[PDB]
Amino acid sequence: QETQGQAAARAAAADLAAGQDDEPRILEAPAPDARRVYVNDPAHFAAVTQQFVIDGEAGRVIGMIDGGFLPNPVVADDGSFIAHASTVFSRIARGERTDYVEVFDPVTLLPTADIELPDAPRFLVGTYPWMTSLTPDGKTLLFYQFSPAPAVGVVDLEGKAFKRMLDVPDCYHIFPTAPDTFFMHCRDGSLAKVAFGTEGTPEITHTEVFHPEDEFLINHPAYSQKAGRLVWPTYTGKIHQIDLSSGDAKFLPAVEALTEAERADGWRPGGWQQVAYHRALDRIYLLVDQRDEWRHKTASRFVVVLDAKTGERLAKFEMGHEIDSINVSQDEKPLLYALSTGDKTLYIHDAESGEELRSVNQLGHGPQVITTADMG
Amino acid sequence: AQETQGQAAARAAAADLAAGQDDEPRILEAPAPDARRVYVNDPAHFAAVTQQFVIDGEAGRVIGMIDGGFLPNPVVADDGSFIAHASTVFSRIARGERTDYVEVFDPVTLLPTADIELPDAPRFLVGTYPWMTSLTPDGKTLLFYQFSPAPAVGVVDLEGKAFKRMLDVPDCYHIFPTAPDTFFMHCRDGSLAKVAFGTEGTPEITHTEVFHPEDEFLINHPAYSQKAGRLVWPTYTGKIHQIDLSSGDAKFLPAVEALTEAERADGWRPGGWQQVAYHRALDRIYLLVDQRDEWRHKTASRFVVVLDAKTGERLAKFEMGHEIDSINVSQDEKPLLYALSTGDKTLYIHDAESGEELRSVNQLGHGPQVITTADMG
Amino acid sequence: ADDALAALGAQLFVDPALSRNATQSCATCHDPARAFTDPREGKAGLAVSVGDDGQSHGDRNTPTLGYAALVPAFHRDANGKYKGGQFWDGRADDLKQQAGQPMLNPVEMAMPDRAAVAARLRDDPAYRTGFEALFGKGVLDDPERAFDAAAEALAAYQATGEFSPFDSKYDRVMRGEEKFTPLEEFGYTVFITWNCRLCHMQRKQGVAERETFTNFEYHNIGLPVNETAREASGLGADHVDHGLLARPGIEDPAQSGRFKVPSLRNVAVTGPYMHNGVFTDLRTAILFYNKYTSRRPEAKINPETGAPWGEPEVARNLSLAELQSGLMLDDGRVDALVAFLETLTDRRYEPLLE
Amino acid sequence: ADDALAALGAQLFVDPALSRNATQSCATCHDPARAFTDPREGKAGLAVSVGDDGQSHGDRNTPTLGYAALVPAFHRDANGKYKGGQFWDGRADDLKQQAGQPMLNPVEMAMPDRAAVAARLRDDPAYRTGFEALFGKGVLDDPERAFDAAAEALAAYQATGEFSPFDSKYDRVMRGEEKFTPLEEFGYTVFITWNCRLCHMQRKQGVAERETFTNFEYHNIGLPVNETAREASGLGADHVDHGLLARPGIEDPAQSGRFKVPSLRNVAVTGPYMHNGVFTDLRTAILFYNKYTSRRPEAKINPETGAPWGEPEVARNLSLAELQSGLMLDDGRVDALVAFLETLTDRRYEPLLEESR
Amino acid sequence: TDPRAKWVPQDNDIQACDYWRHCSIDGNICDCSGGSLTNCPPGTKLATASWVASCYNPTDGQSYLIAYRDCCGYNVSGRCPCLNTEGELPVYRPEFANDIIWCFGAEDDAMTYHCTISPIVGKAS
Amino acid sequence: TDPRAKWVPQDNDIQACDYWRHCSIDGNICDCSGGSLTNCPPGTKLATASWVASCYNPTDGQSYLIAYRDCCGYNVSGRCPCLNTEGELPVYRPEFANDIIWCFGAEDDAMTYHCTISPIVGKAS
Ligand code: HEC
Ligand code: HEC
Ligand code: HEC
Ligand code: HEC
Ligand SMILES: [Ca+2]
Ligand SMILES: [Ca+2]
Ligand code: NA
Ligand code: NA
Repeated sequence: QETQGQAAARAAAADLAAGQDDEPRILEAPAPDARRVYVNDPAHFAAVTQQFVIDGEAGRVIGMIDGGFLPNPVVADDGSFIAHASTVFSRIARGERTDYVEVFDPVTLLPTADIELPDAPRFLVGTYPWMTSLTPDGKTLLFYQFSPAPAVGVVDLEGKAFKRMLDVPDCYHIFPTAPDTFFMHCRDGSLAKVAFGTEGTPEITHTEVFHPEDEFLINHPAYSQKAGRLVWPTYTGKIHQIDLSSGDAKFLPAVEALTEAERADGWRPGGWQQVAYHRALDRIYLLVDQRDEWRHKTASRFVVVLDAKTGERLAKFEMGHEIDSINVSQDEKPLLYALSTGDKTLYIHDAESGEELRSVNQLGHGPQVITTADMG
Repeated sequence: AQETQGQAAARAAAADLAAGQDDEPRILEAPAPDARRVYVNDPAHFAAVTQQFVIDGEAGRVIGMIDGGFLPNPVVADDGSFIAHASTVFSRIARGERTDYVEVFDPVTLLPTADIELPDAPRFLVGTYPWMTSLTPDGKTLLFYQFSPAPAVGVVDLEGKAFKRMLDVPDCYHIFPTAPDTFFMHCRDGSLAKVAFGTEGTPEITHTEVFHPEDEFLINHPAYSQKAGRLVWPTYTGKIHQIDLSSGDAKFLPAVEALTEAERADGWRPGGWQQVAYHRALDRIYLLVDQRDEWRHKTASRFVVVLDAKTGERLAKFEMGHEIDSINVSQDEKPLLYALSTGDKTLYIHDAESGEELRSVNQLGHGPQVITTADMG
Repeated sequence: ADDALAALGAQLFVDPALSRNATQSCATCHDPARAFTDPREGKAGLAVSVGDDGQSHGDRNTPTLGYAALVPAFHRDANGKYKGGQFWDGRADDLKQQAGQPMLNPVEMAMPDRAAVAARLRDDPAYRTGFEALFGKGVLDDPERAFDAAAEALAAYQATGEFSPFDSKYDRVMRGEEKFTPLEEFGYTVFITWNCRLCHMQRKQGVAERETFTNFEYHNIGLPVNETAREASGLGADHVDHGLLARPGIEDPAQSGRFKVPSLRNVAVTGPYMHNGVFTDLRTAILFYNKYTSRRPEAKINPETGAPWGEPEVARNLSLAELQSGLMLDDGRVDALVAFLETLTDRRYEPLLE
Repeated sequence: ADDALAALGAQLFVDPALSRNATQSCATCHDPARAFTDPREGKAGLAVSVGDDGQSHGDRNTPTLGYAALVPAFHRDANGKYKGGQFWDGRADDLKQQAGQPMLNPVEMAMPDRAAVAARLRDDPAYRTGFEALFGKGVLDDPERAFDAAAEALAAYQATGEFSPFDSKYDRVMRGEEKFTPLEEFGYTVFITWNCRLCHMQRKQGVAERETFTNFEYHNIGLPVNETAREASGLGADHVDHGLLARPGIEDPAQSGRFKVPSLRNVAVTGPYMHNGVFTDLRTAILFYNKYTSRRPEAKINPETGAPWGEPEVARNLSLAELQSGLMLDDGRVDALVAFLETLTDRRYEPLLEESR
Repeated sequence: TDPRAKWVPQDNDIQACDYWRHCSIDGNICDCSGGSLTNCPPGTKLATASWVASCYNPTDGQSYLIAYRDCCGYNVSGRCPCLNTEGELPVYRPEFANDIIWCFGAEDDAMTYHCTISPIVGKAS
Repeated sequence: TDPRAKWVPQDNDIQACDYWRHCSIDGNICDCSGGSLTNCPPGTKLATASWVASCYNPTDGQSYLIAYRDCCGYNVSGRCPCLNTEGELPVYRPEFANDIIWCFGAEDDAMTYHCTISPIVGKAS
């Protein structure tokens, strides 16, 4: 029953009573572990923003990181560093723009690298976790550039230098598969494989077109780098699962998140990170509610969970809150994190049952993106 | 009753569509600054970035905004010609290299017309006190307080757009300019210090007599009318010190009590942020008061007492009907009483005469605290 | 009346007796079967047209007369942008003031003077009758009146439904009669969200009643000289075409190098393109806009030549705020735009597309 | 026994028979009438003391023995900070290890060895009786036992309330038996809010039961050489007092130039200050701290000489993180601190305050 | 006030998230920070790029192309925030996608988002 | 919850604005952003300056001197904001004034305000 503030009051009262001395100092965050969760607050397009580091187990804020305009957070699956691509301006929201990558020690949260990105090349967009991405080797960071044309930037986190821009066709999102390759999704409905040498036009391969012109795939597909599973919902809950381990795209059978019936009574996915994917459990979680066709960014009060292999509904949770974003710890017995932009609160749920265990409120201004490491 | 501004716009857009009326999408200019423009600064409870809202108080309309850095000090030239602020930014949001600077802005296009670096990060970072950064009366100099390593005042030339010099001062606080080269400060010992400064040389520092006991506490947001040279300084108890600086030296005016002793006996005290406003033309004092314990002096208040600054006579006691932290008045005839609630992030705009709420402007940032009006007339 | 007037105009427009040698009429250069442009091969391809005399070539490409009647009379608007008028440099005020100039131009129809024009009108008993009924008895015996009245008939003729039929597929789609192909629609969406609509739409906002895909303004889009056309013009390699600044009474140096935003109606069939016919294909003309946005090496190379576009004929007053949109048109979008532009072809020229 | 051992120490403490020439006792340099410090004038003023030979000067100022019994034995804590011990460089572990040293130090009391000390103790029948009752028969016959017994008697004596009475005004005020003047109360507030408290308060947080205004740590505050004392000591122009690094067993070059934080108790009456007695006046010791914070030129000038403080004897390992507080003490705050530091004077030395004042 | 319900366009108040032209607006209505329906506030820079949407005008039953344009180079206004997504397509159909900061072509390379205007560029289709 | 009522200290929850040691805190309680009652969160820099107050501890009947210290170099946490002013004096008695950002002495020249700690430094007289 005892809250963290209450236990803290008692330990403090006891140190006083016992005359215990202690040095006021800078704490180290607890080592990164499976239950650590990161909430990025893009702050409704504010020029500066915050990332909260949260111990999902205690539901405690264990640290914070400041970012610039619409920063792209990345979290190394192995827990050895976090980074973000961020954007600042010499006068708040105006003047010279600096895009840069910063890499942080995940216990002291000190920046360990600060890497300028030439020619202001970040794509400035509501936060899509897969617009900037770590290579499996953690040595490279790839970021998408929209203007003047789709392109992908290569950042060497090891030599701490920007390398170059890759010229790509008309495509979007970045899913690294290897130290020199990543997939993107194209306008003609294929995925493009991009293999980049050290130099030259990367070599670019298109898959087959895998969805009609009038089929719409969401901005926030779940991608599990370690499983190589690209999980991609459409507006209707049709989920394209793409296996990307093997270095080429095997298209997995397409699946439906809602029942053909349910979509008749207006059940649709909606929110921000509408989908979570648990690697070892091989499960999809999807934020859903009853909504008009064109309310696809609104909060959802329900989550459905379905086997990634069969597509069978494994659960339906009434979340008890307006949830915009979901994610899950990738440990065994995962937490299902359910971020409400409106309440600014991370509701931390048991992913198996859907019981609300705890929550951390006061998470910025309009928190949107939940990131977790995949440590196992 | 009556048509909101968003309703009036819908109606006029519809009429232009219907009549095939063309118009070029462009950058608006703000309406010319006037007596009813009001600026509300939002220190955003110490956030590294902050906003000021430029408001037409007559219409209750946001007509502009200006971005700032960490706990900027806004100033508004009384004649409407410009606004400016001293501001602090850092190269990586709230860390790395600190740059303090002053920006001057055109008050119609809101564009910066000057960006003046302050060397050695010399700003006092404190919850916004209007009189910790101050324009001289001619608008050519900006003076900013520094606390660390010691009390000092930085002088910034807005006309040549350059930082000039730090002045060493005694253990004193706030900057009430009274002349292109003079200002007053309030000292720990209970006096005021007059600081006269040249381009170079030891400033000429003179102390008045101690005007309050060590046990009477003068609040951090005295009202100061530069044009009247009136410094209106409440204490914790609602006792109001008035100092007339208009002869360029300090004359101590008789103390008035904002609250009666029955009220004081029953726990009425001032409280809030900008507790006190002073209407120059009416020579009236407005004080946010409420029943409160003595150490709750930064909490919002729900009442404004209006008292005649000469006699101390109470003229009204308004029930503001909201949780108000800061007040200020327009300086024209028939003034507006601006009632800013940090909690509500809303500027309530009242008729200063009847106290009636007239309209409001909401969604003013995260923790708006400071209201500034130009005294134009 | 206005009918009869236009019918007299129609007579004159195909009459070669208004040229020095009677070898050439308005319709020779503005051939009705080519959307009122010149199909004739000259020394510089179809970049420029040849006069009556057989060897005189112009320095500008012959524009279509379709939809020319929707252009307002030349004027500076309150934001200080010049708008409207006729010729690529706006030097004529309106169609009426324009009509006469080819008759008298020595490099075009080359009549010595108004009275020689008048004499030719007398030669035709049909004109005495046609003119006299509209402008009164003796109209043809007076060179001034004859010439102005001929210009008036021509202007009336060009203002008829026949020049501006609004029956392109674009028009039909906006009337709900037909739909665009997915590609045409993509191209329309691209046209109206990218920088093209900042110049090639009548209005800044709201719906135009008779859109002609031009705002009638003047812009220097930084085009290079046309090599052969300039040679063929005999205007010399020292010559600079200053566009709008050449309009008498335009003295403002900012207008140097600016040309009227052409109407894009029929654009598919009136190649070659630009004021000087420098680009033969529509695609090429579209691609020219990427030299301002694209970082890629191809941006810089005219694909018709395989070489640098060339320095602007006039290096200043480039419309950079507009041309530098920050976004590059990919292959697909350039496709989409071609598709969209072809929908601006009038019905009777729909057979000219291949 | 607990009383008798201190009682024996009391006698040894005042007995000049423990010095070569019999001129000098502990009390000579640790004068009880001067808060256990040396009022005597030497070639370096009061900065350093003169040994039994009447010629030799030490290189460090003689510190108070008041409250020295509250210092913990010398140790390294878990954060790698050395704490406690005796002498300015912590080279003695505790009072008992310290006590025999002045005795054998040719610069101080200068007995040639343990055997000469024992022989002295022997000649006095009271010692033979006093020592024997506490340490056993024949104790005075065994130089090692006699010398260690003497050190222990002396250590026990310095632990009596006579040395740490806690009856300063400050103590009286913390007991609620009186109040600080306004100046004192402001001094106190400054002391606890400014950087002083990061070194001169027993604890990092919480309340100490017998505060002696030192954390017992070792800091190099960047003091210059005391030229006259260093001349008097004869140690050489090239000599560096490495402070804690001189303790045998300390090798870490980061400890060079660090000295034990002294208790501020009786600071008012035990001038001159610092380990080499470089500053005569209390206020000068306080002002010295402004050299890290103030930008005014005056902050760099020792007010007692009118010259720069001088380059640090040891320019490395300065406690810059604590010293560079970003805030300068104005004169009001320095006056307040003097007044506060004077409340730290034991009752019996309160009369000495007038002359310092 | 039910966020998942059909969006109900009104032609009566532009500062409301249900004003008909805001049908695919993302961010803040410029009219609330000193712009107007189709003009930027002072100090900001008007982008030339846009996302478009066909928006249904209740008042005449006609459907208009709204090409949204961003006023850039200020921190987000914080006033009258709105996010509607009528016709809104995902990012690979950028012409209709509204998460993008459509600040391209803004003067001074301004790319920070302040608010969005809602001008009509044509009739739909 | 009546903001104007006399503040009533509790000694049972340090995250609440009535916790007894927070009697003159201004800002955010560092325990809410990854620090603790008397330690700063990772990444921030502990100041050496402080303002003080004498705070009554209802557990022991004693008043203690609480020398507040800021954790600096981060934007304001935004969690557990609190403003109490027991004994709080105006800026001219800066020892006791709590609008000042007390980040002096923080490493790396950190002066931005993230949150405040409430260590005891003595008993009150
Ligand atoms: C080839 C020798 C031509 C003959 C014979 C006629 N026209 Fe022409 N036309 C020609 C050129 C090369 C140009 C543009 C030259 C320039 O200085 O820009 C034109 C232009 C017009 C226009 C303006 C159209 C517009 O700006 O979009 C009009 C209305 C026009 N011409 C009409 C016209 C008439 C009525 C003629 C018979 C008298 C006539 N032209 C002859 C090429 C030639
Ligand atoms: C104003 C800055 C413009 C923008 C943006 C675009 N166009 Fe344009 N166009 C413009 C002018 C002034 C001219 C004539 C230039 C000259 O000196 O000759 C043009 C010309 C064209 C043409 C040729 C039409 C013809 O030759 O009859 C085409 C096909 C064309 N423009 C298309 C086009 C497209 C697709 C644009 C968006 C990518 C575009 N233009 C932008 C003025 C401006
Ligand atoms: C002058 C010749 C002295 C006589 C005789 C004695 N002491 Fe002393 N004392 C002296 C100096 C110069 C110093 C500092 C030397 C250094 O290297 O730091 C000391 C120090 C002590 C201490 C340590 C106190 C502290 O570190 O704070 C103690 C406990 C001490 N002295 C005790 C002591 C006793 C018991 C003596 C007679 C046996 C004695 N001192 C003689 C100067 C002189
Ligand atoms: C650790 C970095 C310290 C800080 C901060 C302050 N003091 Fe200090 N003090 C310190 C040491 C290590 C020493 C001895 C230095 C040496 O090598 O001799 C001192 C000494 C004093 C003294 C002299 C005491 C005596 O000689 O017996 C005084 C009067 C003193 N210190 C006061 C003082 C005050 C008032 C401070 C805040 C302004 C302060 N010190 C800070 C270690 C440190
Ligand atoms: Ca042509
Ligand atoms: Ca001494
Ligand atoms: Na000396
Ligand atoms: Na050693």
